[PDB]
Amino acid sequence: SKAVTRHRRVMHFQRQKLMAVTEYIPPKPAIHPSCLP
Amino acid sequence: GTQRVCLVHPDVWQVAEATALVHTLDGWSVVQTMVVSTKTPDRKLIFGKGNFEHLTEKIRGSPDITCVFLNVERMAAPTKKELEAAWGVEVFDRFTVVLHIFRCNARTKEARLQVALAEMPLHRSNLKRDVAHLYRGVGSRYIMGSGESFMQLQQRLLREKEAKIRKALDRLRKKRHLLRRQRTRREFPVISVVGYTNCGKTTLIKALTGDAAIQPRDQLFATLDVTAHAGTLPSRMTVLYVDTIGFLSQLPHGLIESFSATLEDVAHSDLILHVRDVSHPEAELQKCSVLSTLRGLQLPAPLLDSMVEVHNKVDLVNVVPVSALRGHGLQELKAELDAAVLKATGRQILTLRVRLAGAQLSWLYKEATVQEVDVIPEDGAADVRVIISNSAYGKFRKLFP
Amino acid sequence: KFTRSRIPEKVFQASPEDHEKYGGDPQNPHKLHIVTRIKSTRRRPYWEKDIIKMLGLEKAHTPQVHKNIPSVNAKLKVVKHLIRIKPLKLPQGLPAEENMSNTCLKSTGELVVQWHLKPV
Amino acid sequence: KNLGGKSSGRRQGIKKMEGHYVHAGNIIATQRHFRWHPGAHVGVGKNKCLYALEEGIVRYTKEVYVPHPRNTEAVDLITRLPKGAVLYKTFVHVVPAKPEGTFKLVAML
RNA sequence: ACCCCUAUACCUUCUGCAUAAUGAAUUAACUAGAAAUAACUUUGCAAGGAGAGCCAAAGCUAAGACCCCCGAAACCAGACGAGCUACCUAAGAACAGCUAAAAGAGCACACCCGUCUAUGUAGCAAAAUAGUGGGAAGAUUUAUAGGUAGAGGCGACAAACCUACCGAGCCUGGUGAUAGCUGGUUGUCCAAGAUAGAAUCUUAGUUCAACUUUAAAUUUGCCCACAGAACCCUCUAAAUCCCCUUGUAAAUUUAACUGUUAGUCCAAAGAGGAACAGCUCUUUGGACACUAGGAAAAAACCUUGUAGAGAGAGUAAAAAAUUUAACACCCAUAGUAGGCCUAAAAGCAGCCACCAAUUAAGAAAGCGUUCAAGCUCAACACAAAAAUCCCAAACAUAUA
RNA sequence: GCCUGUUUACCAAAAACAUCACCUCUAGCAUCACCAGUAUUAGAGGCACCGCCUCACUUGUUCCUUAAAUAGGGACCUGUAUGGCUCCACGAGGGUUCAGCUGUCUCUUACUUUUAACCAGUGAAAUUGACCUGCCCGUGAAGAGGCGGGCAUAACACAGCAAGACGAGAAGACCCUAUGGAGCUUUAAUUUAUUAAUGCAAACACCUGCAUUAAAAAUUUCGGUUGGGGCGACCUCGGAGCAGAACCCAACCUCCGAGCAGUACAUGCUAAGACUUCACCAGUCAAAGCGAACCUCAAUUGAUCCAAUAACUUGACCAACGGAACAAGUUACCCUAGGGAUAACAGCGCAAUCCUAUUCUAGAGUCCAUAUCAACAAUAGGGUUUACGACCUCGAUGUUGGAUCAGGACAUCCCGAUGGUGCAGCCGCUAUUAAAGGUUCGUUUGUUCAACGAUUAAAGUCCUACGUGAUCUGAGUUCAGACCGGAGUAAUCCAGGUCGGUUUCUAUCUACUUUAAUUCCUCCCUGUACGAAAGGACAAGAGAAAUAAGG
Ligand SMILES: Nc1nc2c(ncn2[C@@H]2O[C@H](COP(=O)(O)OP(=O)(O)OP(=O)(O)O)[C@@H](O)[C@H]2O)c(=O)[nH]1
Ligand SMILES: Nc1nc2c(ncn2[C@@H]2O[C@H](COP(=O)(O)OP(=O)(O)OP(=O)(O)O)[C@@H](O)[C@H]2O)c(=O)[nH]1
Ligand SMILES: [Mg+2]
Ligand SMILES: [Mg+2]
Ligand SMILES: [Mg+2]
Ligand SMILES: [Mg+2]
Ligand SMILES: [Mg+2]
Ligand SMILES: [Mg+2]
Ligand SMILES: [Mg+2]
Ligand SMILES: [Mg+2]
Ligand SMILES: [Mg+2]
Ligand SMILES: [Mg+2]
Ligand SMILES: [Mg+2]
Ligand SMILES: [Mg+2]
Ligand SMILES: [Mg+2]
Ligand SMILES: [Mg+2]
Ligand SMILES: [Mg+2]
Ligand SMILES: [Mg+2]
Ligand SMILES: [Mg+2]
Ligand SMILES: [Mg+2]
Ligand SMILES: [Mg+2]
Ligand SMILES: [Mg+2]
Ligand SMILES: [Mg+2]
Ligand SMILES: [Mg+2]
Ligand SMILES: [Mg+2]
Ligand SMILES: [Mg+2]
Ligand SMILES: [Mg+2]
Ligand SMILES: [Mg+2]
Ligand SMILES: [Mg+2]
Ligand SMILES: [Mg+2]
Ligand SMILES: [Mg+2]
Ligand SMILES: [Mg+2]
Ligand SMILES: [Mg+2]
Ligand SMILES: [Mg+2]
Ligand SMILES: [Mg+2]
Ligand SMILES: [Mg+2]
Ligand SMILES: [Mg+2]
Ligand SMILES: [Mg+2]
Ligand SMILES: [Mg+2]
Ligand SMILES: [Mg+2]
Ligand SMILES: [Mg+2]
Ligand SMILES: [Mg+2]
Ligand SMILES: [Mg+2]
Ligand SMILES: [Mg+2]
Ligand SMILES: [Mg+2]
Ligand SMILES: [Mg+2]
Ligand SMILES: [Mg+2]
Repeated sequence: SKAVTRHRRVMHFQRQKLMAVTEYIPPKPAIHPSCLP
Repeated sequence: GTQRVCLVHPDVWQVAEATALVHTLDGWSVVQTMVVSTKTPDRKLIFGKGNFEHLTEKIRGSPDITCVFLNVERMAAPTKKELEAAWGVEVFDRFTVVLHIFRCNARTKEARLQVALAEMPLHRSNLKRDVAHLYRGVGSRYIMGSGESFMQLQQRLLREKEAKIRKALDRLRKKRHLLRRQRTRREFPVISVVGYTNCGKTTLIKALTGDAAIQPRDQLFATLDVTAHAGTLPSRMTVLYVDTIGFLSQLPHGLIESFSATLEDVAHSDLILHVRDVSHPEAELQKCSVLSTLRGLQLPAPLLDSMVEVHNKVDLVNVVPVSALRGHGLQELKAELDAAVLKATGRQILTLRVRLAGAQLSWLYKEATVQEVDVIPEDGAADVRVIISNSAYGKFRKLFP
Repeated sequence: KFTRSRIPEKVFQASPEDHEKYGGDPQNPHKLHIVTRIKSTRRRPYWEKDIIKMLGLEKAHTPQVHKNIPSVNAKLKVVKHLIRIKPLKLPQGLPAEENMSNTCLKSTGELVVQWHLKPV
Repeated sequence: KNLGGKSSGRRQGIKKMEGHYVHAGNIIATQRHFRWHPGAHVGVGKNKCLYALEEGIVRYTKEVYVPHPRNTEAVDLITRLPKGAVLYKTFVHVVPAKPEGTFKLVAML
């Protein structure tokens, strides 16, 4: 299989773990701003 | 793609027609013309050896010739093989050239399917050459497997492909009947515009209907789809003109008959309009070709008999002479078309007295073409001159005693 | 192609936040590393295998003392993903000849020079 | 259609990098074109290979390029160069280590 | 004892075998590494050694150690075969009955053959039985004796037949033929040990190289700081070479050898294919061809490796997550059917302008009209499916 | 094919071989064949009686035959090609056919004998790693009794069955390989030892020696790479990408080129030290010195031996280019050693091809994307086609169809329910749900298919080792025989046509062996609803049948 595939090539499990661990974590704003004056 | 062609015309105008066919390809250029006489059209070499050697030396001396277009309806396999070997270039006939332009211009799925059916004979003829690169010298010594040989398997595959194409075309014919159901039920008069290739059918339909989306091209076989466009006659009656595919002479009947699936709309037409290209030198030969093509298509005999004729392209130079581009005889032609549809669709132009109440007048407007209304207020009624079909007349008689 | 990895130098430039987190003053740096192999050299390149052998970290979870000098640091950078590096701490100072037989390397990284094995 | 291209690698290039002790006659670098130009105490063979003309240490430097006036192509390139421009090339040098010799007392006449 | 938990016979071959690849029913017995040159070790003697010959610039003498089994189709020589069969020679024999008449005549016995079917297929039979069928006074069938013998004979040529297996008989001998091919290659224990290519009638093999093993001599071996290694080309990758220190202990050389040189997947840079293949081809690296744990079972993924006993302990990798589409309500007079355009084209076929009245309305954003008309709107007002039968059971809330 | 006859004993009995007749060639002669013969003779051959000539076969159209014909027969029409037409009789030869006949079949049944089962006597064979020998799904050396997850599970005989144990049998006959064989053919290489001629010698025609020419033979070979093998292409050397930066890197990978030329005659001799195409061989650079003056080009070539030469030196497009001194074809007459390292069937990977569904809203559909479709394209799903790969199997996984029995999926052909419609009704089209049940008989052709005839409610698409040959058939394909057309000098071969051609197995194990029906049609509703007419319904009810199951 080439580096560029027409389909999403399966990642090596370690690469998958890397991508899962380095996912974007949004900032949790403690108290939800919606229900603050 | 790009092809420089030598137009080799056997002889026993046509050169101009073949040149137009070549120009239609958008990448094919005639770089030489050779009108050669012969007394034996049917032979392995169409020309006697005396002319054949001269043609061969001329063709091989000219280096710009990428191919040769032999203006013959269809050349046999031995003839093609011998000519190819002698002239060292590809050989094309009327069948192959027309088939190529059909494939190029075909855009709709229906057109592609029909041109595939038309191609089928070409594929059968070129089967040996198209599979010569797959033989691999396997057969008759491998002791296991289906008994079919290489050529037998290839022929079986070709037959299966043809069967698939024919099944798809039968489904297409059923769907075309389904589409025609509604127009038939509502009793729209249908006029099928037939004629020789490039004679102005599309231009005439554009002139009659007034539509702007219609694009009459300059190349041959521009229209490959049978399509219906509505128009209005002087009697305020709406008539549906069916633009069809043009016909060509000295061409195998099977090529055009492969379009019968979509051309069956012509059979169900109420009238047929033959667009004669009077300005063309060979208008008589074109008439013979189109009439023979229609008979081969098996159009109804009453319809072919009632066929009207219109002489288009009269500007360049018992019937109605018309000029589609200039729009000269269009009003007259519309008058004769009105008369023809009245006498063909069984529509009676009659005066009818109706009480000016109960929505009878509105019913007549919506179910018939009210030519005029003369109202008598003293009796509170109206006499309508209306073109009404038999079905509409019966409905009115029952609904409003 | 998979090749040896050149670690950018900016990786090994500690920040004040790193100093606060890990408890190490940029001035007065520690002298010795306690290095323990916490990862197998199997499925790793032969150069990493060789560097591990050179550092003498063949046995896992076996602390080894090394100099905190640029060359040893370069080797440790090469094999940094297979090892745990901590600063060797000497609360009672360097062991002397008298107490050389009573030393012990506590899990905290401190080389205590008196090991009585008695309650405090 | 494509025939040939089976030639193997010439195994050319630098044989002595900078700082390498080199004895007289050693080939420093083999090249098909003039990648590294001969410097002090470095000679060129017929096939453009650089060999050490003296025993010493190899040093690679960048030095201005001044072709021989009879090298027509290089002189034309220079003639077309804009003013202020100076060509540079990589030169290979052999810094001789040992002295040519020593004066020794041979006889106390 | 079983029930509990763990456990995919062995050998060979292979990249990889529980493999549904080979061999093996099992017991007993038999059944397969022969050796020179040069080296190595140990003695003797020593510028000499040796029991003539030979060697010698520490050699020489002696000893120790050192290289398998079965298997072809074949080829040639000499014998033996024509009691089967092919043909021929000598002298013999058989051919009912009927029709016809001196018949390579017809029907049809004996007789000879073997068309078709069934049975049989380790059979009654290494070619048969039953029925059916062809010939059956002839080029017929057959008894007896003889002849032609293999680079041959004989042949109404089917490459037929020649003593059951004739593209060339059989036996013996050369012969233990040869086989780069397959199979086999028998006590215990420990250790080192998977690694670029070149040439080759060569890619099923071999020689050299590389790798590997042993012994010996010596000193640098690996990791690697600066500095350094090209323009063509305007820009441009991971990196590489070289390399003191440093951490380490290996490296080179000498002597003597084999064996591996038909390889798999994974990550990455690419090429071919179709940006298919558990596809093929190079490069860097890893793993497997070795142990163990995990990913379900699992050669190639992850963890982990140097080996024993323990009814101790800390850990490594190691368990998937997800559930997704409501929505405005009211209201509409009108410069005029704005001009041109066209039969008319009227907000709506096209072009120009796109102002303007009513508090509030585009010279009209979509339908609809041949054209109109009628409808609104804008404006006011308030995700999937295939074939034997889904696939642990389950579980949302007890403090990492 | 003239006929009677002959033949592959043991798969082919024939159209093949022979055959009278005819034709071609050779020979003028006796004491072992021919021949105890003598040109009306003998031998070696070709073809096939006789008779007529020196027209036959191919391209299409058509007629008869059948209800239906790729079958059979007969015409005409286009081009190819002194050995072509003519069937009298005959034929276990190959096709077609009237009529009859009949269990061939619709559609099987009854009985007798053998076999069989039980009792008694006698008593094998292949086979066999050990077996304490289950099913489903998944996995895996790519198809599990043994592995993972489930399910099932007291132990045993006896009789049947043939789905599996890639079942037994033959170290696969197919295919490839081996510097393994053999048969045959040759204008393959090398010879003429042997015969027959001649010529020259020797002797005075014969014999002997030496040459030349033929016949006959003999020995030996028939390269490699290769996405299996064949065909085609290629085989050595150099430059550039792939391989961006020390070196090195494959490809039947992309492109370029070379097999010289030119100039000089110190293009002399020597000699440190280095490079090196990953070995060796070979190939490179070169200080200093003597002697002199004051080599360009990337490749531009080839070893040993052996020949020529007094010597120096020279000699192969030895291009299969590390080079055999000199050797080709064919084998289905084949053989042996192996190979699943390598092909054909199958499985498996893949999905280019193929099939299917959605998305876009161009375009058809009179207007109207969306009743039905649908271009350019996008996203998905399937594993039924044509392919590609070569992963299991070559110490055998038996092959296309058909019979028999069928298991399964639903992407439904019919029967059921429902939505839309360009649904007035009847016919329909489309879509959702539904796999309980069903899904015909015939002519031609081996046909799976296809065309045609008559039906049906329908004559569904597939998978199951292209389900099913230890249940069957062998018509084709695909052995050995033989023709016709083509290729070749021939042997022989051919993706051309055809006639004939051995179908083994007693069951050890697993598995299994007695489990509320559908549909059509007739009548009535009703000639009603609907419809202008034509035509023409549902629902409910009654009656008839057919099939299937059980008796
Ligand atoms: N001078 C002239 N030209 C005309 C006239 N009518 C038609 N033509 C041309 O004839 C050609 C025909 O174009 P179409 O009308 O599209 O052709 P068609 O008849 O549909 O035929 P196909 O192209 O075969 O489909 C075009 O070049 C027209 O312009 C006429 O009256 N006068
Ligand atoms: N070096 C070399 N040797 C040759 C050449 N030609 C022939 N030979 C030698 O001769 C052998 C070839 O023998 P042939 O082929 O018979 O030679 P030929 O010259 O063609 O013919 P004969 O003279 O009959 O041998 C080679 O192997 C060499 O031993 C050549 O061009 N060069
Ligand atoms: Mg047109
Ligand atoms: Mg190259
Ligand atoms: Mg086995
Ligand atoms: Mg095997
Ligand atoms: Mg066995
Ligand atoms: Mg006899
Ligand atoms: Mg008699
Ligand atoms: Mg007789
Ligand atoms: Mg024969
Ligand atoms: Mg034969
Ligand atoms: Mg015998
Ligand atoms: Mg042997
Ligand atoms: Mg070991
Ligand atoms: Mg341990
Ligand atoms: Mg509004
Ligand atoms: Mg006969
Ligand atoms: Mg006979
Ligand atoms: Mg005989
Ligand atoms: Mg026989
Ligand atoms: Mg016989
Ligand atoms: Mg027979
Ligand atoms: Mg004959
Ligand atoms: Mg028949
Ligand atoms: Mg008994
Ligand atoms: Mg399974
Ligand atoms: Mg039983
Ligand atoms: Mg049985
Ligand atoms: Mg088993
Ligand atoms: Mg078997
Ligand atoms: Mg075998
Ligand atoms: Mg063969
Ligand atoms: Mg041989
Ligand atoms: Mg070298
Ligand atoms: Mg070679
Ligand atoms: Mg044959
Ligand atoms: Mg064999
Ligand atoms: Mg296959
Ligand atoms: Mg394989
Ligand atoms: Mg492979
Ligand atoms: Mg077996
Ligand atoms: Mg469904
Ligand atoms: Mg057969
Ligand atoms: Mg027969
Ligand atoms: Mg046959
Ligand atoms: Mg059988």
